[PDB]
Amino acid sequence: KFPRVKNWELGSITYDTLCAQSQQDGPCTPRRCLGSLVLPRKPAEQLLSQARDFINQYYSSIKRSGSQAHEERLQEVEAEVASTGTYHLRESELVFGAKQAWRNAPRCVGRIQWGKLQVFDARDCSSAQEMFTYICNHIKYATNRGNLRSAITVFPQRAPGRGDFRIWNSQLVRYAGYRQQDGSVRGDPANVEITELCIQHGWTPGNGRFDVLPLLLQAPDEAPELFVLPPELVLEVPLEHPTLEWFAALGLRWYALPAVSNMLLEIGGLEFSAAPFSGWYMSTEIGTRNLCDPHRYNILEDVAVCMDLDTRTTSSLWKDKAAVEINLAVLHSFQLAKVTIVDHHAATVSFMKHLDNEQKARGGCPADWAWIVPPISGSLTPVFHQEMVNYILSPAFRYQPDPW
Amino acid sequence: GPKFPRVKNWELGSITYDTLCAQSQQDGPCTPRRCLGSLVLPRPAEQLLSQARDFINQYYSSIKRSGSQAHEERLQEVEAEVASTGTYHLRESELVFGAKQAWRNAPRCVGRIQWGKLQVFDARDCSSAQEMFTYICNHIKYATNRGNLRSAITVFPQRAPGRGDFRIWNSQLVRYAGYRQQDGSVRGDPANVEITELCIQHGWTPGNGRFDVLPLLLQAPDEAPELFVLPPELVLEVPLEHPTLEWFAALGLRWYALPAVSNMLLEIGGLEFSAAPFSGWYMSTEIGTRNLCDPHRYNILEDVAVCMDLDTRTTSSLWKDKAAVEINLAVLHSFQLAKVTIVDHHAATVSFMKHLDNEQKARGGCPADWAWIVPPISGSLTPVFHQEMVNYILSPAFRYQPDPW
Ligand code: HEM
Ligand code: HEM
Ligand SMILES: Cc1cc(N)nc(COC[C@@H]2C[C@@H](OCc3cc(C)cc(N)n3)CN2)c1
Ligand SMILES: Cc1cc(N)nc(COC[C@@H]2C[C@@H](OCc3cc(C)cc(N)n3)CN2)c1
Ligand SMILES: C[C@H](O)[C@H](O)[C@H]1CNc2nc(N)[nH]c(=O)c2N1
Ligand SMILES: C[C@H](O)[C@H](O)[C@H]1CNc2nc(N)[nH]c(=O)c2N1
Ligand SMILES: [Zn+2]
Repeated sequence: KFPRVKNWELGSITYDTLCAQSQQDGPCTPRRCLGSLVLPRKPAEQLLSQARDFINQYYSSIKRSGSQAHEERLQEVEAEVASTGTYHLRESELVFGAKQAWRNAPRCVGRIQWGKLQVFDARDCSSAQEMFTYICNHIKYATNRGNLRSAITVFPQRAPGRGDFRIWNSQLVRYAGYRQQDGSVRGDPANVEITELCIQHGWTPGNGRFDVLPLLLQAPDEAPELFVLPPELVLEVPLEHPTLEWFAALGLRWYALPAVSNMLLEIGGLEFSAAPFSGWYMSTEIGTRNLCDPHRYNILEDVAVCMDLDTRTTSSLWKDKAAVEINLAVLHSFQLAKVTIVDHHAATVSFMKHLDNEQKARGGCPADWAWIVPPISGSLTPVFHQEMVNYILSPAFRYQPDPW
Repeated sequence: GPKFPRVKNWELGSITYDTLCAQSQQDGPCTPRRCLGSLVLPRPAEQLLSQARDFINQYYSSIKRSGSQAHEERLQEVEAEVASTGTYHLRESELVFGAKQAWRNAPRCVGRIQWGKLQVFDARDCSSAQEMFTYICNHIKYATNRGNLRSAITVFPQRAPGRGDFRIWNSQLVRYAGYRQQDGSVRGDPANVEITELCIQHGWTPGNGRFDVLPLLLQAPDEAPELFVLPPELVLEVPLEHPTLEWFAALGLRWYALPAVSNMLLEIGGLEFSAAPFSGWYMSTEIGTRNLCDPHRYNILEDVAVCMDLDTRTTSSLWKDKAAVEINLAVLHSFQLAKVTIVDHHAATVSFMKHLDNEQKARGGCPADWAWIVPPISGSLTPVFHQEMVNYILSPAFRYQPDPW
């Protein structure tokens, strides 16, 4: 019933009682574990239950649980669903759901910050045009000249009649990927499809490796519309190396703001199909995955040749050496440009602190080991040695289909 | 789609479905409500017979004589034997087959491309702790082969009704002492603190180095275990040096050549081999990253970063990453120089991808534990980081088993 959970470095044991609050099945069965899969294979009575449970969550969180205001709020929601099929959240309830969805996210190592989230209410949005204004204000706020501040902006919820509000881009800042005659890619290979969708809805493309993409924003049942982000709003960091001089000449750079924009926010049964959120980068996201993945910018080889390493054989560990400097370069450059970054040691240490905090607060913390453990130097970080239970709690961020 | 797990590689964009998982006869620890895949250890006449029949079925499949007269006579032979004894016995070639299949089935092993090349020593005639020792010594000699390492397993008698087990108390054939100090620290390998203390309690005269090879504690049925010292010439060790950091040799770090797991249970067709030590060759990250750099193992990262002159006061210098890479290069360099088989985490994972593809064609999938397959340094620099994996238990298997004491 309740899983024993051991840290292998310290020999300490806890018991997860929180997982008993899960009400959504993940992918695993007793016959086989599917925990390393990235995606899943994927009614008034049931909306009422999710809503009840979430309002309960809310009033508990403000300690007014059971009181008059709590009863009256449960009545409003019920009366509203029975009549209309749906309901709406109060701004304060929303703010709480957003924080909580972040707190519940098993794949996020940055959760120590969960209580500090600026929530922009954009539920009074009726056009791609308005979406764009809200998106620009979010970016300005979040960026704050390099002093990054966590933020979410919440667009109008999904409804029975109509199409969704959608940001088509997976992130608010993305570099173009250009498919070439010879089938190779200029720019970021991850963004091939979105680059092409932009061109098709009328974008004049560049030809660089680091061209910031426009936004395709979709108001309900309408064609998506194209919006260019003003260049001065997209803070970028040119990459250099503390001791390696040539490195700067590789012309590498990355943007400051990691802002997820294709994920669905679910609160109390209500669904928010456009609810972009941002914090700040952990350097291994840029240094290791975005620049070193073979199906990304794939720069290892370039770098190692520049370092004059023996590229001929795996056992010289040239890949491990190059990766280490590229990560160092990212940290150096962000520090130099006074933009917020966290290294993977600092981040995982504070994740451990968060795990402890959550054990005392809620009796557990849903966590996805494969995603929490950094993509270089796993066992050198404390999370490697930590056993973790993965389950789904609501409020949640979920994946959702692409709108095309 | 088919109703079998869809499995994706996010580097190459390629897709497969694991149908082999259908053959699983045993529940792991996960449920629809929570995944427990990161946990290291999560918590009879008719049962035996049906496990047996299934294994015999596998054997006869594997020789392409499935449904034959020799198949139905073997089945009949097996049930007769249980009917009159409560147990049964494997033919020689059956044990060979099932030992290989147990390796083949091991979700945590990245070295499985090698699974068809296992020397199987049959030691089911063994009858004393002294004889266990001779067998083990022969195993080590053969497996070691002056540094040209060869995979091997030695199989001692299976569990019997009421009669006591054969047990190797040590967790590996080669293990370094861990001495608990008066200041509360540990000299040597802290992983081996309990076994060192049991060795002394059973009459071993301990040393006081960081790298004292432990003696073997060997248990024959219903007997207290007996102590045997390995002759130093049988235990091949590699002194560690670095190709360019001249001072690294001065640290006096060393590791042994032969990784030989001695405390796991080999289960075949319901039969349980409580002593069945097996060995291969190391992947370099086991030594240089885990055994040397784990904070609860040798913990040498700081010391090495100091020697390298790194800024150890700030996480953001990546001093931990830089030192681990060098310790890892030193392991590879030194094994190479000493002509002792070893494989780096790149070569190994590449070959595990080849193995996945072979197994896809051969069996329709491959049970694999992603957290153990991905190496503990440079994870996403290896092709297996990007490969989804399905984890499940197939038999024959190696399982963990309660410590004999
Ligand atoms: C405050 C600084 C933060 C840091 C350092 C951080 C760190 C990370 C990292 C490293 C990942 C894995 C990313 C990847 O591999 O692509 C991640 C995932 C995630 N984070 Fe954060 N995070 C932060 C803030 C936030 C915020 C503000 C939210 C939402 C309000 C959030 C929600 C999520 C979610 C839902 C995922 C899973 C994404 C997915 O499934 O693709 N994080 N976080
Ligand atoms: C041929 C060279 C081999 C290599 C490079 C290799 C590689 C590995 C590695 C790196 C591990 C993880 C070790 C750890 O983190 O504790 C492992 C685990 C394992 N291997 Fe191998 N292996 C090899 C041969 C073998 C052989 C010959 C067998 C048995 C016949 C075997 C069976 C196992 C089992 C059962 C595990 C899991 C052990 C556990 O859960 O503690 N491997 N293998
Ligand atoms: C808030 C935040 C902070 C921070 N430091 N980093 C992030 C990174 O965002 C995570 C994104 C979400 C994931 O993308 C969604 C996705 C899923 C799948 C299956 C495919 C695909 N192309 N894209 C992969 N990385 C987000
Ligand atoms: C055969 C082989 C080759 C190779 N390159 N590497 C290996 C590594 O062996 C795996 C080790 C031994 C295992 O010990 C398991 C164990 C230990 C203890 C103290 C108790 C227990 N129940 N089970 C875990 N990791 C084995
Ligand atoms: C296939 C595997 O699950 C996939 O590569 C995962 C592994 N761990 C990850 N971890 C993080 N943080 N982000 C990722 O994109 C991935 N990818
Ligand atoms: C908690 C976690 O499961 C544990 O640290 C695992 C992670 N992956 C591993 N992988 C291997 N190969 N060996 C190990 O000992 C571990 N330890
Ligand atoms: Zn699972």
